[PDB]
Amino acid sequence: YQRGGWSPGSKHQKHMTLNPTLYLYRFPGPHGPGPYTMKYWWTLGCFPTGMEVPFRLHEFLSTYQQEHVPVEVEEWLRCYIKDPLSELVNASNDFFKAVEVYPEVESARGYKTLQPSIAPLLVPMKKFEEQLGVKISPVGLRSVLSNPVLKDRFLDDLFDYKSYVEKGGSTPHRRLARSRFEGSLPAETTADDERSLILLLTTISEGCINAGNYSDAASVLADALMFCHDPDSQATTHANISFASLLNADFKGAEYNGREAALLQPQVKPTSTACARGYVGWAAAAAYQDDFEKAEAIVKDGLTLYVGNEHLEKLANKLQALREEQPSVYKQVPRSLRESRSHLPSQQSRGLLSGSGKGFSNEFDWVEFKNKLYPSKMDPRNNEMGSVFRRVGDLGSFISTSRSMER
Amino acid sequence: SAAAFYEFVDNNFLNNKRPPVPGGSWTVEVLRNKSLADLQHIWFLLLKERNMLKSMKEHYLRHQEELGAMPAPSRLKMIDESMRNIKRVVKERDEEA
Amino acid sequence: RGRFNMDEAAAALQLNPAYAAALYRPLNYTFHIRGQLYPAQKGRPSRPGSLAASQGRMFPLYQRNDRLDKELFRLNSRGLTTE
Amino acid sequence: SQFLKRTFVGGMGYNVKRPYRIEIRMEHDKKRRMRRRNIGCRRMMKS
Amino acid sequence: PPVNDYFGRSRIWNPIACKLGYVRKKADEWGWPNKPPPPTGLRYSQEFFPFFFERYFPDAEVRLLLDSVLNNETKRPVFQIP
Amino acid sequence: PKRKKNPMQLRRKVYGLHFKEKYLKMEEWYYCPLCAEPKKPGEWCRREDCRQIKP
Amino acid sequence: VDREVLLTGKSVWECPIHIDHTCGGSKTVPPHAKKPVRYMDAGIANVGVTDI
Amino acid sequence: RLELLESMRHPRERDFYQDHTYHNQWLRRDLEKHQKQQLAARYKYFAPDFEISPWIWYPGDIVEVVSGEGIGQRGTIIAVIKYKNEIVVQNINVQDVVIPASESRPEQIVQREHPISVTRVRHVDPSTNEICNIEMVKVRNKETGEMEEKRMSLESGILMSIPPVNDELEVGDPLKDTPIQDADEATYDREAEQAVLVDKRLEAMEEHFVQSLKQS
Amino acid sequence: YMPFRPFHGWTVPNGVRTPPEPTLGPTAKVEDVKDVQLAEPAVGDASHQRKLPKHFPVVQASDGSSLLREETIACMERERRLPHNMGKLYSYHRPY
Ligand SMILES: [Mg+2]
Ligand SMILES: [Zn+2]
Repeated sequence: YQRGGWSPGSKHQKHMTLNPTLYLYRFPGPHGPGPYTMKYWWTLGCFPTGMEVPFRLHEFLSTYQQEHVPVEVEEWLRCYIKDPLSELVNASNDFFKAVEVYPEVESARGYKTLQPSIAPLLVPMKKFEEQLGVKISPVGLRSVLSNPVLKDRFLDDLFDYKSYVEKGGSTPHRRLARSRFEGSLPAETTADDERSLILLLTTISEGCINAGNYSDAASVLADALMFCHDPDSQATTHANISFASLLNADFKGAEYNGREAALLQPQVKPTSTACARGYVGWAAAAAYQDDFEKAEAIVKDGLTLYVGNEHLEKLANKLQALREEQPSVYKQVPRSLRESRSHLPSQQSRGLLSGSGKGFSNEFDWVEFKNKLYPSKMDPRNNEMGSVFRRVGDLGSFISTSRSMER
Repeated sequence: SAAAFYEFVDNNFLNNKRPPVPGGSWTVEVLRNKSLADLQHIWFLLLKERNMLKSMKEHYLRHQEELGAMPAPSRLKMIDESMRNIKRVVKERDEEA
Repeated sequence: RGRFNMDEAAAALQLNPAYAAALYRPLNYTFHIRGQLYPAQKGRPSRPGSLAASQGRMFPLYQRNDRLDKELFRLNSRGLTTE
Repeated sequence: SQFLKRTFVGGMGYNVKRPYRIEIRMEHDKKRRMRRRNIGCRRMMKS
Repeated sequence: PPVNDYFGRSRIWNPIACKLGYVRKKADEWGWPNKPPPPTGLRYSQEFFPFFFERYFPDAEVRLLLDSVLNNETKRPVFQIP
Repeated sequence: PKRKKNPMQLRRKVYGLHFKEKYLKMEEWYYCPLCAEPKKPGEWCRREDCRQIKP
Repeated sequence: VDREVLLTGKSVWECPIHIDHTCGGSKTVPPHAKKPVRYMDAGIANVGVTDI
Repeated sequence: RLELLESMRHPRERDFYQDHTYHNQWLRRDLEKHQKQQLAARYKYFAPDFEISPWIWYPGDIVEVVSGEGIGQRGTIIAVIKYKNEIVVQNINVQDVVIPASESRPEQIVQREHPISVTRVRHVDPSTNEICNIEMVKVRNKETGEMEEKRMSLESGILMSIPPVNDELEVGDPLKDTPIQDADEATYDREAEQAVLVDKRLEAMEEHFVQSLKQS
Repeated sequence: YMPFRPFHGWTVPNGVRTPPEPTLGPTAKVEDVKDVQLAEPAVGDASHQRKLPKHFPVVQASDGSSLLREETIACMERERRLPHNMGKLYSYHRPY
């Protein structure tokens, strides 16, 4: 009897005749409310014993009092937003200064030197992104800053964009305002500021590819595509997006952007090779999807259009090297086996990050059903043995199955 | 009829408008100069208004997630003050009699 | 294609479709009979970010029918009055 | 766990009263469904 | 303490009456003890101020439940009655 | 008649092979040539490719 | 009201809520109650000193 | 993080009393000690007689900050939170007011003078332009019979009147506001209305007295 | 016209009306007025003793009568049960 403390929070044996306590299922310990009780605090609304008074004054203060604004004040709040042009100018100036003051990395002999972290650059680039509607990858920015030639390209393009915006204004803002006014009541060519912007975004994407973040490279190219209204710039951006999607194993988007760059051929300047690169990307996406005859047809059409550009020739030689062996093994690639084998390390990393593991993140731990997690039993897409749906019965309506022993 | 139920509901709530806050209430210095008939007339006016306001408050309490706080809540306080002033005047006259 | 319907069977047998459907469910769901209920299926008030939960809204068919309860289980006084 | 089961890692003994209390509790749950009572867990705190 | 701290569904009204109830009732009716008590006839007649005011200036809070008659043509509305 | 055990008596279990094989050990794995996911030889995926040609 | 006044800039002269400092205990005291008059209390406050 | 916690937990471990509770949660009971201390530390104006008397700080007075941050800085009283004993001085204690983002409005940040403590501020004599001790005095107006309270500086003897407070920006609806010319209608005849009341009271009293005589 | 005071740093446009800035009114000297009295001057007096403790709520009319003391108490109790100014309740235990 009573081989420990007397409080209910103690850890030893007690007895009712000497230390009678009321039924306390689960309550927080001596240090703090654990997660096992915060679960009840968030689901049931109070701790599972009912003896604790719910005191949520702090979260009330944090949410409701803060988000409360009188209507008479919110009517005028929107009338004092900062000027977008001045905000863009200030953000561009600050970002340019922060990029220019970035130190040059010293090249050591015998080992790779650690690049200086972009500590004072995440906030200016954040303001730049939130003012221009385009997100920049920090890994790509770090790689561009590490690369000496890419850093010079980025600095020159950012300076040109600054000067153009400060001397003429923001052409994307003008376009959006004119479109909104026309909707309330055509399309000009790509301006100099838009050209500088898409150029610096292409530099950022090239640095991001040199780093090895193909998803972020493709995202930067995608949000840069929204600023080009010229056929040459659009074809170049489509070829770049096709290459980035090929690297990121986005075969569908790669093929789409490649055929878009190919379709932009008649209205492009003859010197540009963006259409050839688009044909290359299209054929490469086909070959990755294992459509070898389709890739051969695409590369043949590309060669006939451009008589033998080096990229098209190398891709055709690779396709011919694959064709000199595919009939020697299987005469073709089976239909039920296409786009089944992994070829790139990007999808390997993606599978490592978001695959099904032994025990968790599989179809036996928890299932998702309309943004809600369910146990393995309550799986509406499966009626395997062990599911609750095998115990429904006839529901007193009609004999649905001819089964005699169960259901 | 439906006209007898339409006075239980606020017209501005039905028309999705902002219900303005009234001027003031019936003060004792003004209610002292009223006869008993006018006093009970304005008392029934206040009674109907208080019924409507309580119906509005109950509706907002039932739908507090969808609908926010009830607009212009000082009307309930004004009605209560007016009714209390009427009761004060009636009690004074009753004590004199 | 002509599967069994409770309403159709009740219309064929003249057995008060509501009462016929109540014949195939626990008595405490349709009558005022002693039966235990799960605390989860009972309604709960509204929270910040979620609407209110009502038992009548979440189980409309599992509601007690006072008419059927009185006409089947409760005794009428018109047959008992003897003046 | 093959080496562990070979070298007897863990309690060589096991619970003996469960294979009967399980069916007892299942019969009791049948009786509870008969009496129109909600089914409760056999071991809420002895776990 | 005699104060009932339970605010649930089985809240019980206390049948036991205390001295303070009578004291407050007298003070509210005829200003005890600053005013002399009215005679028994006036106290037990309809002309006593509480009954007179309850008859001529009624205080009943009958409010309509909008969830019954709002955007639905119904034959049986619902009211909240004292 | 048991008494409290010192920290050195507790760590003696780590010296044995039954403790290391249960807790301190890694897995031999490779990337599934079809799913590009980490995978141990002998166990496969729920997939019409990984069920016919199970890598 | 704190939030609304912070956002608007207006002034507040009376408390937005009635505070019952007795927590409902004054309703237990009879209505005709009043404190007695105490003579010759033990306090230096009635002197009106302003320098000690 | 609730869904992440419940995912990292195991399906075998069950937790009971998810929708109900063994103990009745409608018995009123006190909070924890630290929670009561949080309440007492936050809401200090709930204490009886917390408001400073007499009140001397009204919007429009020039005052200097005598202690704390921004010491020695002058300003003009903008607002007065009288029940909290707080003052909002102009361009003093300016802090950013974060406004959360709604559906159609982004998150905005605005500056506003926050309430300052009354004890750490002192008035400025308008004739001397220096800190002065001000006390409340009572003076009768030469043209108005009322006796109003002014604020006299003990140093120079300068009277500072109290400004009125009234805002007519909000108006009532004409559909439920009776006009003044109809509200101030004197329609009460005391002699005629008191007579019937007295008659009814007397009749009731006489009836009961006759019944008492009957039983006696 | 904006009904509230503009925030620190805002510049009101032309035509927009703003509530007036607070300022002191007229100012006179003490020797010009003849009848000057200090507020609550008598400290040694004994008539200023409270008839009710300092923590009691004020349930009375402005003139001092107690005709509606019970009505005021009932109104205060009803307001404590459910105030009219009560905004959106954050607790997980709401009446509806
Ligand atoms: Mg119970
Ligand atoms: Zn696989």
